[PDB]
Amino acid sequence: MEHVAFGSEDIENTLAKMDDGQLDGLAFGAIQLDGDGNILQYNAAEGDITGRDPKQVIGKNFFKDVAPCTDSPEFYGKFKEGVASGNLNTMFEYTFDYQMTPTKVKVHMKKALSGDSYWVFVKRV
Ligand SMILES: *C(=O)/C=C/c1ccc(O)cc1
Ligand SMILES: [Cl-]
Ligand SMILES: [Cl-]
Ligand SMILES: [Cl-]
Repeated sequence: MEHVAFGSEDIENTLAKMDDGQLDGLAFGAIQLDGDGNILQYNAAEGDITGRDPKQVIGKNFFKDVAPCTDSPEFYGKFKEGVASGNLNTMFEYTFDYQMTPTKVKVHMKKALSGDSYWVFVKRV
């Protein structure tokens, strides 16, 4: 286990240092997206929540291919506003329901430290 709490103020500094193996040690789901919504990183805890295989979703587009239920003003709309503004830090509850049992989660989206990358963090509620 890596000891990082969901919603920590400086989480993007802490995560900047982790390779894929370290990301898999987090207590919550973590997805790293580029500015277009393509998946660069996808950890084991997220795959436990959603059933997706972390190795197979890398390189897919989160909003178009993997998670169409997030293609909406309430999720994707906030993401694209943050990408265009260059800043993003929002936390909200959502239901994941595409090809899975509907699962209520808390979502935290935050701009990463490195250039054109954005984090999506996920835990059950
Ligand atoms: C809605 O379609 C959500 C799908 C989804 C959310 C999060 C994931 O990690 C994978 C699929
Ligand atoms: Cl919380
Ligand atoms: Cl980073
Ligand atoms: Cl999969």
